[PDB]
Amino acid sequence: KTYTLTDYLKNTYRLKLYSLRWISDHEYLYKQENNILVFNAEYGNSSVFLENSTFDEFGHSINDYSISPDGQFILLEYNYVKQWRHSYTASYDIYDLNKRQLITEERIPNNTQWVTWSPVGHKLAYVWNNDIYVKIEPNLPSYRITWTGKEDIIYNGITDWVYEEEVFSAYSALWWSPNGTFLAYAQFNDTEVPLIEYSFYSDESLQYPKTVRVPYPKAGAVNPTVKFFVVNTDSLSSVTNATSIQITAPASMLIGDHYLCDVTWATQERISLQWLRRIQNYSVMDICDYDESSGRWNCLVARQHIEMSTTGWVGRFRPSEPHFTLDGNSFYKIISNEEGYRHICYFQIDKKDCTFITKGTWEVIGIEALTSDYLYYISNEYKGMPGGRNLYKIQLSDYTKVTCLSCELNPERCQYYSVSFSKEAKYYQLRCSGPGLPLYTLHSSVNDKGLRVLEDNSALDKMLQNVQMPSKKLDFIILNETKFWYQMILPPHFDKSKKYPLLLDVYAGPCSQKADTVFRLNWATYLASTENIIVASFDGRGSGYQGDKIMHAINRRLGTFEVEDQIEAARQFSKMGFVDNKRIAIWGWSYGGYVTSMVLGSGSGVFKCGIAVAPVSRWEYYDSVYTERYMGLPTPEDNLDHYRNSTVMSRAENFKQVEYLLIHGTADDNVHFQQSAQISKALVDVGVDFQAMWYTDEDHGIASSTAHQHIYTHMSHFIKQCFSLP
Amino acid sequence: SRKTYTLTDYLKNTYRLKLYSLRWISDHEYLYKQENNILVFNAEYGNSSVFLENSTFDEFGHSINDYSISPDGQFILLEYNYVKQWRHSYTASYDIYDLNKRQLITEERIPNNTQWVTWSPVGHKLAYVWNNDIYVKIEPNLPSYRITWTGKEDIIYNGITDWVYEEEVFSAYSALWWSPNGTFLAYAQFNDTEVPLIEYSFYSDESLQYPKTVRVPYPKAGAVNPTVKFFVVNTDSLSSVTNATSIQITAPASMLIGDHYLCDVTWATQERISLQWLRRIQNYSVMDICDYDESSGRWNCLVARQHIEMSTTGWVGRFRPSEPHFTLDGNSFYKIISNEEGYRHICYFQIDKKDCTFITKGTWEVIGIEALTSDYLYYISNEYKGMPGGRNLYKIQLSDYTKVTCLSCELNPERCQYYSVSFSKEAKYYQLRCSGPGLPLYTLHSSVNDKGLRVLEDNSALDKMLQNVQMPSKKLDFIILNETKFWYQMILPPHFDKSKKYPLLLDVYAGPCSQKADTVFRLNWATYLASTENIIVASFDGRGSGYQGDKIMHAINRRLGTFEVEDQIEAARQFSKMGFVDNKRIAIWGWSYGGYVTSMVLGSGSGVFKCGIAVAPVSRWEYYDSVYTERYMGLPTPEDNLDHYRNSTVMSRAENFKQVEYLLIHGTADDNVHFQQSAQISKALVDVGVDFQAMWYTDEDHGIASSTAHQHIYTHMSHFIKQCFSLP
Ligand SMILES: N[C@@H](CC(=O)N1CCNC(=O)C1)Cc1cc(F)c(F)cc1F
Ligand SMILES: N[C@@H](CC(=O)N1CCNC(=O)C1)Cc1cc(F)c(F)cc1F
Ligand SMILES: N[C@@H](CC(=O)N1CCNC(=O)C1)Cc1cc(F)c(F)cc1F
Ligand SMILES: N[C@@H](CC(=O)N1CCNC(=O)C1)Cc1cc(F)c(F)cc1F
Repeated sequence: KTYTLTDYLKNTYRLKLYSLRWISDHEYLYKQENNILVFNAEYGNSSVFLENSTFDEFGHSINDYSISPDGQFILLEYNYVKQWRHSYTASYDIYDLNKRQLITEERIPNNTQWVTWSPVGHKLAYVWNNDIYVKIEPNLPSYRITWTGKEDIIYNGITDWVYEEEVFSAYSALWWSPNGTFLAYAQFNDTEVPLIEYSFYSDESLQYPKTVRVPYPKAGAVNPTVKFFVVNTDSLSSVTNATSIQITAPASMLIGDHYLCDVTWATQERISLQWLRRIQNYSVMDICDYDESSGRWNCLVARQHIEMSTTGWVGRFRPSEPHFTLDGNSFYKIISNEEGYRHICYFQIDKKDCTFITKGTWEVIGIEALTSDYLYYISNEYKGMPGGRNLYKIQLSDYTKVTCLSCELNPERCQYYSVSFSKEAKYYQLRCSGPGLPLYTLHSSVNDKGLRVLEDNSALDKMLQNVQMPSKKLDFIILNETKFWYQMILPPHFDKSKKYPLLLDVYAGPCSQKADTVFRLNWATYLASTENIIVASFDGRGSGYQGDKIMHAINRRLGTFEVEDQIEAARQFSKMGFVDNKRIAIWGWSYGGYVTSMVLGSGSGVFKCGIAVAPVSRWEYYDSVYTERYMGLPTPEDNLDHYRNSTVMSRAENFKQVEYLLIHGTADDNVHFQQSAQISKALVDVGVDFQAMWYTDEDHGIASSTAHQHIYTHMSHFIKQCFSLP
Repeated sequence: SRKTYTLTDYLKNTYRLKLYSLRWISDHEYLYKQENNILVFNAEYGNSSVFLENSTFDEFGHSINDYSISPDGQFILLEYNYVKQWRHSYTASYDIYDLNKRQLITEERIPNNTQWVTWSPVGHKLAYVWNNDIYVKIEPNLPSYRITWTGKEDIIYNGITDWVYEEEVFSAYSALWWSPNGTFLAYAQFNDTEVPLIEYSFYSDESLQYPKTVRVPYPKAGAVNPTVKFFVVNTDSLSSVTNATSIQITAPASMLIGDHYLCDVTWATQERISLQWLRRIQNYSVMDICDYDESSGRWNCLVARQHIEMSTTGWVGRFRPSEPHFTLDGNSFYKIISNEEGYRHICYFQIDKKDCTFITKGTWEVIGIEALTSDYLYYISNEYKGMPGGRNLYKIQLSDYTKVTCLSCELNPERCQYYSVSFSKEAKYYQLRCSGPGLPLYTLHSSVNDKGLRVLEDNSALDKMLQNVQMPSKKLDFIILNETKFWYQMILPPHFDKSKKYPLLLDVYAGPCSQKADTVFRLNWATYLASTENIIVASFDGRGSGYQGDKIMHAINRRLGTFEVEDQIEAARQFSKMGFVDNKRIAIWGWSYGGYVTSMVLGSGSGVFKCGIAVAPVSRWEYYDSVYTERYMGLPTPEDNLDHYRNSTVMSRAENFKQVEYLLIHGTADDNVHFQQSAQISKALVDVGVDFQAMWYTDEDHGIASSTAHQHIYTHMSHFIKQCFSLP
């Protein structure tokens, strides 16, 4: 017996997580049963913070809780209703922990788009109907900060579609000052933004299908406009209306279309803003500090920090995030150095010259902590493996004494790490995502001492001993003397003598990584375990975490090098003796579906069959912020001619050599069903047969319990059929 | 004949069938296109001149889609820039050409985007519809007259039918009715103001960045229907200052009490017109006969001249009340109505005498009246050999109803037992269109003596190229179920033998008053499946089929999805026990209603069919338009038939699709049976975890008639069949 498709679809062998919430510098909450505990990191003992019966007679079902920073109130989230990738709307009830009652007077309105606490205390701000309301106390009436909230037009406190999906990766457009004082927010105006219209069929009893309409700026279309505002909460008036001071953009940004990409608070009176231009290769860092005189926010032109690029676009997916020191006069920002590798640089608010404190043929992933004596960061520097992750601590007084805190803990089963720090970076938890079963340990920062193991997945590990689990080989091949990485989910009892069918699991998106040391139980696990299928992934040009030399290779050339490298990789995978070159499939989702489609039409005879789920077909169809970031603008004076060259429809004739399976969701707000609609029509006009499958009222995720089981049961047969498997 | 009829020969259309589509310009001559040239043939002796050459508009600069000669012959209407809309509707650009001058008319040209145009029955009076407003053009080069002034897109339809009256009622985009002399122009006005709108996406060429949303006034079962008013105008008394006064003919009080339709408009004489009205509950029609008052200029409809036609066992008519055929004086008319025995035969009526007297009778039905003279009435009926799938032309003397003489039964009973006819102006001659069972044959006859003059087209060229082909044979027979004779047909593969077991495909439609079993000769996908893949394509006509009486047609009345589904399973069970039919390989495929039956049959869990293909199927009858659905289902209300509306959905059988292999196909731009229906089908199958094959067609409507899409769907369905039947 092996890892079956039923196991994957039903979550038979479930990984164990350790979700903890640092409430202080030495205490973190943990989800035990349904009770809430409060662990003392120093001693490992806990004490019950809330029984699982406090909400026994509640009447609804909490989806997520939110204790106030001080610990005097707890916000309850129920009636969850999902919207886009990150956005959602739900209901909220405030619980007075001290009174041990439930707030009934002046309750948060239902259908609230976003809510969040202030960093300290119990001050509360939430967005409802596209407008910002702040409640100094849970029982006090809320103050209306904005009055221009308007559905599908004016977004105050929340991001619109493109900003949520392509920039902030969150529905929240609010930013609290370090302490409960100021509230910064953005205002998005989608008045002149075109609308995407697709049909929604709803439940069986919906006689006339509803037509969904979303402000969706496509490639080169009219983009939404952004305004930034800051308002003081400790001065709100119940008589007159609160005044919000608007922070404008530098002239280098106002000269044309632009975006807002980052908002980070330096000190209690200093706030950092980063602006991006339509043609996203020139960033600007405006540092604003409060003025007690005029009550305005002045941004010293003497404090800017220009960040441009020449080989490609600025930032991986956006300009990096600044990490200001405790005093707000020096920060750390991950940027790509001279040779093209992203490393931690050290800035001065007054000096426009940053000083890199790290360097090498690798990249710093993120900056996780900044104390007085040590800066903490994640990077793929260990053993020159980009697909690996470890935590290094660097001394601020010596840019040479760098210590790794995770490379050597358990190098056998731990090469991909994550960390969560306490409030004052006195302790930290380490997540070991792979290559072995996940591991959760607690550490004390004083001497980087290891305290205990919080979770080791020993319960799960006991089960896999009887099932035939697949092995995962991570290695590299050579393209034009450059070293590119790949991974192979090898079936159980792998024999290099027998010929195996190879399935190429591909994404190939800008700054992507499908080859890593991460342990995961997915559809590829069943394919190799039960069907004895070598499912592999490859990181060609465009893949990130390896320098701008590789990533920026596809700048303005989307659907070219990243497509060729995949073909080239499978070309060399087909000569390994254990790979039946006559049965090499490929499949991809989202961007991967676009590459898969661009591959099956390449006319190379390398691949026999393929599957493309929710693929892009024409870059003019996708949203602007993402598309234009890499392609430019669809104009004959910019890069229109490559927009027209990279369409998968213009490559239909060559689909006669391969079996194709096109799958898409009829409610895909992200990669509109229009994309696959144009693909099928192009194949029809050249007499190319293919398989297809639409999923009614499904989005880009196709995450419905029934839909998810259906699409993977459907693709599995297509693969078994193609490889001639029982 | 070592070669067989393949799918390429069908898709690429190798063996093409010829016709002889003429146009009677009078009682003596007709027009027929020869070799890009329009000719004029003399029915008496077969001589011919040339009415227009290929090198006449050769330099016109427009790919002419169609022409339109005038009754007299002084002008010819040219139709170019054709733009299809729905089934019968479209908008094209028009140009007039003066035959007596050989010059294109340019003064006050007919506007572009014109929705409908047509001359007067005699002369050269012209009336067209532009922006939903009627225009009258007395002379082809003089200014037009603004008849109606309420034209409004998707709201007010003047002179044209909306979507519902175009598909289910008149089967035409035209809402104009000239009087014989052309003096009066009768028209109807539709109002879809309160009608809901169906909204689906249109994707267009690659270059369209944002998908367009198509919105169409479409009344689903239960929703409010469009409202209709009727008007008449005197095309002579055209003021052009005060324009025109549109006299309105009000509907009968029996109809105005509630929702109702306008189902038929037939002119009796130069001053008498008959209007048939239909109620929401399609079982009570009322014909109104109105005369033009020469003193007040009004239109009164005497109650004595008003005729009631109702039905108790179902809906009245096959799809709508029959059209009346009035006499010369316009005081009596012969109309097709259902007998007291349940069969549809011709009845003789009088203007002011309600009790009609049938001139025909028997266990057969009259398909339709083709021509009416002062002494004989020519009609088509499935009487000969008692075959419901046959069509022959009959001639009955109006002074003696025993003088029943068939004109086509005996011409060639071998290759012809299904006839279509086209008479002259006064029926001096008539063309016979034998569609089957042999190769189509076109002939011309003279009614004065009823003798064959000359053969128009015997498709001898087609017969010459089928020599080197292994054609399938077609058998027409019947089985018996509960003392009733139900008919079926099979397309047997060439060299048929009972010593083998054949895969059998059940081609189905099974709609109300339908008939998939007949004698017609066809070259289609079924011919390829039988000729090449050796598949027995069979069809069955039982319970709900027309032309067999009301007791069979009105059986599924207010009960769709039970009798049609049950008989197809019963017939398939019958055919599976004949001997030469294999049990392991039996399928079923249907288009439109046939797709609804195909899905219902597979969802029945009867366990008979290995696979099944449904193309543009109906899901629930709440999704389809009102007039068609409510004609067979009543209203979807608790006090009517809502309970059956819900127990007849195909989604409620998603659980039973685990046994059968399913293939769902539907066009994205389908405005008749919306893609919404198939979307709900797949969603139901997904919610119960049953795998199936699916295929959408971008921008394709309910026809899937595109050149590239037609070949693609049948190529995909051929693979689905060949793999389900394990055929090499
Ligand atoms: N960009 C996403 C990649 C993705 O969607 N995949 C990759 C693998 N195959 C798929 O089909 C789906 C991941 C991602 C999205 C965010 F919004 C974000 F904030 C952070 C993230 F890491
Ligand atoms: N829009 C993209 C957002 C993204 O990639 N990231 C990277 C991780 N960090 C982020 O902030 C967000 C994802 C995406 C790309 C496609 F090409 C596509 F077809 C569909 C998609 F969903
Ligand atoms: N109702 C239509 C049913 C049909 O023939 N089918 C359905 C499936 N696809 C086909 O090609 C065959 C035919 C039809 C006949 C008339 F006489 C008429 F006036 C209007 C019509 F629409
Ligand atoms: N709407 C129907 C019109 C019709 O059948 N006729 C019969 C021949 N004479 C006429 O006047 C029109 C056709 C139809 C029925 C369905 F159930 C369906 F799903 C789709 C369809 F197109």
